[PDB]
Amino acid sequence: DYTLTREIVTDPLNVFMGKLNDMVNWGRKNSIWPYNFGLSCCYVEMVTSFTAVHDVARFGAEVLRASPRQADLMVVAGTCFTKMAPVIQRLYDQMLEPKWVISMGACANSGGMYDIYSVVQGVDKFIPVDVYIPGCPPRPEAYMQALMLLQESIGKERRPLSWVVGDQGVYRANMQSERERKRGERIAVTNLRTPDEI
Amino acid sequence: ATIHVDGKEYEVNGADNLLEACLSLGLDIPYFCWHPALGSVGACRQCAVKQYQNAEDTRGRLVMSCMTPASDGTFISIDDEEAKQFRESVVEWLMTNHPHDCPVCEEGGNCHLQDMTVMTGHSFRRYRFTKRTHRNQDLGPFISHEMNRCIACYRCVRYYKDYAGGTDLGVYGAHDNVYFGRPEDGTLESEFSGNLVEICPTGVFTDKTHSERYNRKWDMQFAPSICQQCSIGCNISPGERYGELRRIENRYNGTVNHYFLCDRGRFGYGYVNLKDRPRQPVQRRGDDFITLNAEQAMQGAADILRQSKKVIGIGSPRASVESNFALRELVGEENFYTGIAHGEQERLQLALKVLREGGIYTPALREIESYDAVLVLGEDVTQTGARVALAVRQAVKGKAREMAAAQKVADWQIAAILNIGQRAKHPLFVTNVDDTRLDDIAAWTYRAPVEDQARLGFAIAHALDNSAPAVDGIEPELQSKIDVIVQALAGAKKPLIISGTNAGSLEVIQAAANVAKALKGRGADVGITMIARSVNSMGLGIMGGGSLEEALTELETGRADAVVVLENDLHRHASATRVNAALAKAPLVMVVDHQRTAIMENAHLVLSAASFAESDGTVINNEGRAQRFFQVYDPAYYDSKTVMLESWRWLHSLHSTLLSREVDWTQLDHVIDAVVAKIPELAGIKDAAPDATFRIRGQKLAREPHRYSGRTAMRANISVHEPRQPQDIDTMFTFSMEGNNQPTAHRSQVPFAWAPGWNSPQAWNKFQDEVGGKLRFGDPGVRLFETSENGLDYFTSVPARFQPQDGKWRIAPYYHLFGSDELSQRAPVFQSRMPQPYIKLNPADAAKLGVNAGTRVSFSYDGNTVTLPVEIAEGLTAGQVGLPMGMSGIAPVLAGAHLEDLKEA
Amino acid sequence: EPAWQTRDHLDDPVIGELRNRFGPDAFTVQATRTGVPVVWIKREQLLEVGDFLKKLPKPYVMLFDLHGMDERLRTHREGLPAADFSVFYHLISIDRNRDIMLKVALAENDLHVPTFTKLFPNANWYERETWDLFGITFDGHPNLRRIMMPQTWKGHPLRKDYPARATEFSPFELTKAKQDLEMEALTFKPEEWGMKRGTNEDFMFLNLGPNHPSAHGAFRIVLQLDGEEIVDCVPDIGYHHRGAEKMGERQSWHSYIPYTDRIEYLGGCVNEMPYVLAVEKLAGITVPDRVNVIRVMLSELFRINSHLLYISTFIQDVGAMTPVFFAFTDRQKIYDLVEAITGFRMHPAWFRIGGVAHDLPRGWDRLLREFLDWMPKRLASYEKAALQNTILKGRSQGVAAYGAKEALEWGTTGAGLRATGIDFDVRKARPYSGYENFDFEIPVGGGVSDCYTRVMLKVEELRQSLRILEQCLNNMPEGPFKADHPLTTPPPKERTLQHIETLITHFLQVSWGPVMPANESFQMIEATKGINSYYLTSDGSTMSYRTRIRTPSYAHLQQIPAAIRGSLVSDLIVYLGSIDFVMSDVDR
Ligand SMILES: CCCCCCCCCCC1=C(C)C(=O)C(OC)=C(OC)C1=O
Ligand code: SF4
Ligand code: SF4
Ligand code: SF4
Ligand code: SF4
Ligand code: FES
Ligand SMILES: [Ca+2]
Repeated sequence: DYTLTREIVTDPLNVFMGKLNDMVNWGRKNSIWPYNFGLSCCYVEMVTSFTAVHDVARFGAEVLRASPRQADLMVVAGTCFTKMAPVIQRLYDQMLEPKWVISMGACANSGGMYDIYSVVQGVDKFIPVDVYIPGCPPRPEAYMQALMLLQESIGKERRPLSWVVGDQGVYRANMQSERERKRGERIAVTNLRTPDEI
Repeated sequence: ATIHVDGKEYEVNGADNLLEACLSLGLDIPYFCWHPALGSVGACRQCAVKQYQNAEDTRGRLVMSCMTPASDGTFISIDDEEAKQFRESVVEWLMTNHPHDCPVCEEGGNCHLQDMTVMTGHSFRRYRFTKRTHRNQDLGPFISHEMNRCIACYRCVRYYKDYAGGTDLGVYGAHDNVYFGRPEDGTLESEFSGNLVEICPTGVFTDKTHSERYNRKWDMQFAPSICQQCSIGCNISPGERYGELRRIENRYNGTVNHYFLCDRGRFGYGYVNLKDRPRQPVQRRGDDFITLNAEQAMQGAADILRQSKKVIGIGSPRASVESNFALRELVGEENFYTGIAHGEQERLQLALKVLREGGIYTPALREIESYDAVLVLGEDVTQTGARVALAVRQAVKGKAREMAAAQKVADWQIAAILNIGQRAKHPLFVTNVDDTRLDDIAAWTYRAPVEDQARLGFAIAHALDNSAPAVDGIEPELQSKIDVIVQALAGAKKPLIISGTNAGSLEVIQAAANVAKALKGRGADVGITMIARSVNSMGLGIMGGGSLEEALTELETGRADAVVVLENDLHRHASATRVNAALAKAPLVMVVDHQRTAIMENAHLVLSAASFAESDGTVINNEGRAQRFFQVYDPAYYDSKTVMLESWRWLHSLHSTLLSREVDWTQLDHVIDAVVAKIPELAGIKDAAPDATFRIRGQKLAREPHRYSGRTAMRANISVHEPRQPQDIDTMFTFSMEGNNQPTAHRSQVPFAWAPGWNSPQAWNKFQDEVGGKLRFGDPGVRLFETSENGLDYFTSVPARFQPQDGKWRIAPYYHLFGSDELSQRAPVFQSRMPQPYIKLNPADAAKLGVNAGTRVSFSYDGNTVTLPVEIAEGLTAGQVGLPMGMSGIAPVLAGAHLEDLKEA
Repeated sequence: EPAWQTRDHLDDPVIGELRNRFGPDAFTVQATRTGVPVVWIKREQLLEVGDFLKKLPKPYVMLFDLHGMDERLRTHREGLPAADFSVFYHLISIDRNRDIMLKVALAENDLHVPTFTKLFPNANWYERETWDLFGITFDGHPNLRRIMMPQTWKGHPLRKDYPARATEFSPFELTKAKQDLEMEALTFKPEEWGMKRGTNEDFMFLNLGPNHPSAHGAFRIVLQLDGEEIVDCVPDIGYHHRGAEKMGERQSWHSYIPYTDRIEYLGGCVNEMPYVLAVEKLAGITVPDRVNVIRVMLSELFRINSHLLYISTFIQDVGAMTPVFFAFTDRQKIYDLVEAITGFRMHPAWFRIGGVAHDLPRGWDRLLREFLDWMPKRLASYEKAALQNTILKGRSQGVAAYGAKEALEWGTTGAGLRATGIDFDVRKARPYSGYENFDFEIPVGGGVSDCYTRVMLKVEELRQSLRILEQCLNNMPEGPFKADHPLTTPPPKERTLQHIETLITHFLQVSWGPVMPANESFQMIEATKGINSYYLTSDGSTMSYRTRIRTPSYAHLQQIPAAIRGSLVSDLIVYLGSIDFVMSDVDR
């Protein structure tokens, strides 16, 4: 099940075209260059994931471009203040296809605890989001988990190989939700460690 | 009087006790057993202060502030260390046996005991022994019972027995096994038992109807509204959660309904939450029922109405003043019809003429309690205007109040007052077709047909003043009773005459007016009270219009080819066969209503109107006070497909689309200005509440408390994106907590009472100028008319005595608090409380017909045979048959009518 | 007499000096729990009173704070002048170790005050914020424009009739603000920002934001440049305004604590500390000694965390990219201990009114001992590898230097103030939370505040915090983690779970909120980046009537143009890296 942008459609996928699409998706998901964009405390946890104790470079996602033209991923790591929202939209518009968006933290997801006069209630009011991370802040490994989720989503999307031949529509996979996937193993939990120890 | 509390000087009323004087000054003294309406008894021992003999005194003495007068030159301390320790110790003693119940207790967050436990600073438990427990009782469908939570403050028994006059609640047992409840399981029989859920400071007595769909007080959306279930006009605070009306609380009005509602107003709200209510406009095309939005409905209705040659409108006493006026403007004044019958309209206009042209003051509901003798003519007050019956009980206990005041006993020393005035009471004389609920305190009860009650009133008026027309044919025993009534009324400084339109007799109202005029001519301070039928009966009477029979005649003759029925089922005011025939003949029927009525089967268009919980408007109560009710919640907040607008908004938009082919909805104050410009008699409704531009230091009035929860999750299942907060362009209230609900805010409309440290209904103390008095900046509501300079003439037409004719049965109206009001029958909780409908028969008539108690008899009214079981009514006069008014199949218009062929089935 | 007692401070010599100079009837003394003398001055005497305090024998040399209050809804105003609005001025004398709060009452129609900028230059930004959030006009201000909200904003958010919640999002307004963003480079007028000589035909203009790839946040500085020299610069801030004070009026005393966490988001429990201390002053709570030691331990752990991030980011800004990885490894060791104690990393929200949320978990001392063994060799390695590098010294020494007078006149606190030789640390000057029971030194500079001097002072502060943590590890009192006061919010959990009066107290405290009696309280602490303070006004309710948060990063950012004028832009980057600010602290 796919979503078309140019509609809920089916899988359009010759066997050589499928292999070429798989190779392009493999190269795109294994080389994701985030945009160095600091909004709030969630950015501190993101760059913590970039350091030696977590080493997000292992996934090939460390290059951290200061220019939106060279970046493939925008991580909205912080509150979308109303004065910063046109800046965020302009930086997203300066990015080139293919581009992906991760909302990091409750502020970027929905506004979080800041249902206040000067805060946009979630970045998906004005730019489209591919992966959402709950947390305030999400820990660095939560950001790495979202990076792996984005890699899974990239690995079976369909985009044109060339702009001169073939379908130019972008097909994004309608994934099963992580909540329904993990419901079986989460409800079966019975006992946890008591909070009086280390 | 001058008191000195903690080194600060204050001026107080010397007739008050120290507790209410200090609470009126904003000081916080914990208390349990004292209530402003019940007086002081000194039971709970919580209100301790330290009183000093003089200014230079260090020892002092612990005294009860509720039992100590606030005399001039008093010296007390609240924050004295010993007094604080004793108050904390009293709270600690109450906590020893209290159950661990706050999470699963409906009083949580609204609990006076919680607030006083926090206020005394007691949070550490050193009691380690067992706690006493109690079994609970089944108290009926309205009140839930949980005796574990009782602190033995005796407020329930004091209110229910001494104030409300109930008999089935009491205190049983002994030392620490005191049990408060009924002697056996069963329904609480008082019409005012619902006030126990606010009187009780703990969670012993709780609202069971609220407990079904329970939510906490901080989660409610409140609005100031008027109860719609009869004509008294008690101020209420409806509270909503998740799109449904969750609770009706008492909203304090020092002039009307101060602390107490009746059970019909408190538990009869369930029709708002019915699932069969219309939520969208529906157009009938053949057998199809298409659903329109508001603009399509307005355009189609306007086109069809513009094609019609004469459209008439049928109002209702259920609808507000603005909606009736909007219908009247849409169809024209000459085409507007009040939806009530001709006899009902005649009685209502006579009652209005007596009220605003008789030259006799009509009291508010609080003022009724200050009268010295009461004559009730025809009106079963407990079943039709119940809060007036409660006020009459207070006025009757006024004699013991005066007798104790003659012995220098303070007004708050209620036990001493009741001990002095043992069984002496002010004179009460009630007349009805049968026994009433006021008979236990009545000095005399006259059970007679309405002609005989009217004749008794005319005879009383003639005996008070010989210029009144005389009654010929009075028996000497009835003459002696008449002389007893006359001697009691003439010796009263403030007599009160209560009648109304529910008796179904013009002559009863005429007799009551004659008695009031005769008492006025003797120099007495006489008051008169007319009880109307519905919430806006007096407003519809002031507005005027034709009767329902004239509208049905216009529909049947073909002179009208379009009818717009506003909030009226039409079967309670006319025969169902005639209504169905006239509506089936009409080529266009448009019903604007919020309840699924039977006439919508014949309706070509149904406009989904809003109920009182989803609408703003004005209603005129039985005393002529104009009162504004405000919208509680937005119906479209959860269900975005719901198109449910105010009736005046629908009719104003329909008029605009009919005239200019364009949709203008309205604003509420625009309709108010139109009312006060077109109808000068209703000009007082402008000042019932301030307009939508009213602010408290620039901010609006909050509908919900500051700790309102779940704002980013209550609608998250429909969509994770939070919806736009519902805008209120109509009123000064906001559909949010972003507003003002300060107790010191300069306003009269209070949506709910909350103060820091006072989460229970005792926060109304913070909202009053003095505790138990009025609101701080005046009570809401404005009287439409003043007392007239001159009165009316005596009504000469004295009716003849009742004669039982063979083959005809006079219908005696029997009203029921649970079942006679139209919308309260629809509430599902009332069906278990509504009595099974029988027919009342005299023993002589039942023996003549050969029928026993319980057998089924069939009678035909308007060519329709219906069957009912029989009870034997001893007090009912022979030649009469008793019928429950307002029930299913029995219209209130049947009162005073006759019956044919009534025989055993 | 307890430390939280309501006092008039009439025994303060400044009250007698003001009485002798201006007369007994010239002002009104208000009794508060702020701990400072609160003096209501007439508006026409405000400049005279400020000058008199400036020319005292031990003068009041620093304008600590300046803001407003909407008094229209305040019910308990007993002993106060008639006021629809008010403006308060918090002034500190370091030589007296004292402070005074002047208050000016304003009618609703006449909302104008004389400016304080001729006496204290930090009053510029403070009065701009007061105008922005309250609508109070300051006469004589050089440029009274909005500083938090954008220039085309309607209304004043901190007024009581302004709705706090987010409005409905509109893509049209976003597109319009984008059009102003694209047209700002064309329609730039160099007089609205307070500059002159807007192109000597060589003064170019540069913009450095609002997309800043750094941990201190994103904010614009527009630079007037003569070649590489900075002739003038004004900072554009407010891009990270969260309305935290307004939320202080919208949350209960207990439920506001997580918002206190996110003021200075590298501080955590350090940010929680002044708020809970001020609320405890309002509640009349004296916490036990174990609570004091626990809160001191968590504050010093978070101070080391913030200092590690600051030193690593400064070294990264100079150009050495390696030590930030190891510094974040040390931050992970700290986070291991903090996760164990509080259950969270960056915003623990663990302090409570009357104590802390839980007791210390069993085994915390092992983690603290492991971190205390880990830290010093790593710190010495960072010093030798980067801080003693002569290229780093050439980038940092002498860059953006100021003295004691410049630090005093701009409200500079923290290491920037102490590098000028002024020994002013709140942990010693005005001790709080049992800091007197710890043996530690306060590092001070020689008299010049360079980038390098500030960085070395923060390194010495890190070492002193390690000493405090060692004393915390060795001497832990045995006792309660919550006070026995009835207003301790929430009560101890086991007694809530089995005692009814405790359950009642918990039920009302977590739902309606704890009821603080009407008073004003103030707590000033030494935060990780300077002096942080909470000024709380309670009207007697379960919510704060006014929450005023003074942050040091605001003052340091305002100090920037007076210290960087005449320097290069690389020097500006180094100065920004050495200030130790976050933009959430600036805007909040
Ligand atoms: C594809 C070829 C890449 C060659 C090396 C690129 C530059 C060095 C790694 C990226 C990087 C940059 C630019 C960088 O600036 C930085 O500091 C914030 C990092 O640490 C998180 C980085 O990892
Ligand atoms: S979600 Fe929390 S941690 Fe992330 S930016 Fe918002 S306040 Fe900071
Ligand atoms: S009555 Fe009050 S104190 Fe008792 S369980 Fe209920 S909420 Fe708690
Ligand atoms: S049941 Fe309620 S009102 Fe009655 S004595 Fe007990 S606590 Fe008081
Ligand atoms: S007396 Fe009438 S108006 Fe009052 S609560 Fe009862 S039904 Fe409602
Ligand atoms: S309130 Fe006075 S003893 Fe109960
Ligand atoms: Ca409305």
